[PDB]
Amino acid sequence: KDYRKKYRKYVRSRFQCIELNKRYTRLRLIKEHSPIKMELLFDPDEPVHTVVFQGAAGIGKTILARKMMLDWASGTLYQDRFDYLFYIHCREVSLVTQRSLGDLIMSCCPDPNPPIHKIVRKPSRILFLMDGFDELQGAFDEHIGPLCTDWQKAERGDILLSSLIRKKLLPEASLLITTRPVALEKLQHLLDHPRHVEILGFSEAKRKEYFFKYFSDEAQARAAFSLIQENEVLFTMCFIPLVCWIVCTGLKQQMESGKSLAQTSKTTTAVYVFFLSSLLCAHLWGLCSLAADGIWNQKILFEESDLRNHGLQDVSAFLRMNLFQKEVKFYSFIHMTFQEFFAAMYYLLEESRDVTVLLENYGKFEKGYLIFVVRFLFGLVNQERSYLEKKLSCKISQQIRLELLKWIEVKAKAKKLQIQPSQLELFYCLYEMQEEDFVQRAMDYFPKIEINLSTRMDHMVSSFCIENCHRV
Ligand SMILES: CC(C)c1cc(Cl)cc(C(C)C)c1NC(=O)NS(=O)(=O)c1cc(C(C)(C)O)co1
Ligand SMILES: Nc1ncnc2c1ncn2[C@@H]1O[C@H](COP(=O)(O)OP(=O)(O)O)[C@@H](O)[C@H]1O
Repeated sequence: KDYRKKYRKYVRSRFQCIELNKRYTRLRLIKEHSPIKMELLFDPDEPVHTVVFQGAAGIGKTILARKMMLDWASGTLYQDRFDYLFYIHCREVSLVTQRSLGDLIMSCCPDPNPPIHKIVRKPSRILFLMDGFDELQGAFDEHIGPLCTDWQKAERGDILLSSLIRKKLLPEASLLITTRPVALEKLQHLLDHPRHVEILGFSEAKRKEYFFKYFSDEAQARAAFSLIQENEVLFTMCFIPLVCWIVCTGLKQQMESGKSLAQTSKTTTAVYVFFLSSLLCAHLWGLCSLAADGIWNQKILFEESDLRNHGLQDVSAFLRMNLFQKEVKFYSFIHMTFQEFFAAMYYLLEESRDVTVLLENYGKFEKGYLIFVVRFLFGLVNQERSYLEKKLSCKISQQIRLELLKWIEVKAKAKKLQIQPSQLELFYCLYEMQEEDFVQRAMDYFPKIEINLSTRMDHMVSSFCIENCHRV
């Protein structure tokens, strides 16, 4: 408790903001994945040592992990349960760099010489918050071994995290892993009696709460939330807190002008393009090269030399303003969905690489699933679909549009080489491309239709596709 006080003081300062935390709006969380309360996550139904939080990209995994850190450090959360909470941001943990569990803990500390032998003294009093398992750069398979049992042994990041997840390293330490549903396949086979919880995002009421927290003027917030209520697609899409942030930020620029507020967006691509147009040109190519470079070479954090290579001298005021975020020399995109957006846009620009190579590594953990790169370029390729359309190549959009139909034809009726794309994921892809002549031709490749509906967003996307396969 001599060091515990010093440590909690650091946690109260580091997790003070989202990157204040007075914008935090309660998230819907469901056990047996039944709404759970955070204090009761580790309380048994024998003791609960591992808790997995599944959650779609932009649902708030990282925000809830930081709110957990801040609340614990304030003395509200797990007051009597944990002496130490270590936040492990997976985006930064090298799977190849040899490190010990000791160095991993020492990196979560303010001072250069922490009492690691004192911290490790009571392992049941430690809770490790592994944030964003899906964000681990490179491959991560079950075959990784031999498993480590020495917290001071330097092993590569994959053996280190595999041993910590399988509860071989500090077996009675508590673990909280947050992941995108896609990556759950890799993780499921390491997990020892996990308690699964599903992050469901905002309710219709807490969607309204977000809008009123964001627009500090009630009169602005009410008029900004009215646009979301009038639009079924935006209302539905807004259970995702990132979508709420994106919509709100765009409606702020539009708010400055005397032009009546209106967002006619019907697809995720159109939402992202509405956001990109609010913050608007010459630096739009360099952003795409940097994003698609990171997608293929597993780079989520971009050093000053990477931006130098991609001609971002420019990123000082323009890109850092709302498209980039400085961290800890080290800059990353506002979100990985935004990285996957520029990665897809890169393919559709008049001067782009081969689209067929991307589809070869779709659903592969190593490449990064590529869910939003594919899903975005289905909507971007859309001939019906901005100021950005002039920059997009009218010609190469048709070349990709034909390759996408050949791919959807293969995935629709083939022995699964990977779990992804699931039939629902293909429906999300098809929802982005709204062209009925494309969507009808694509729906003919489906032998059986699989309803696996979880959210009212899944109902929206799937009902759209099902309607497009009547076949007279
Ligand atoms: C709620 C999901 C479907 C969502 C909807 C929108 Cl409109 C926008 C986004 C991003 C662009 C902000 C996301 N988020 C993810 O799609 N996340 S995910 O992890 O890829 C994923 C894949 C899946 C299924 C489909 C079941 O396979 C679930 O979660
Ligand atoms: N509970 C929340 N309250 C307010 N904003 C939130 C909340 N959860 C997420 N957000 C918004 O979502 C954005 C990114 O969310 P994040 O936690 O990184 O999701 P994930 O890590 O699952 O991809 C934040 O910039 C923020 O504006």
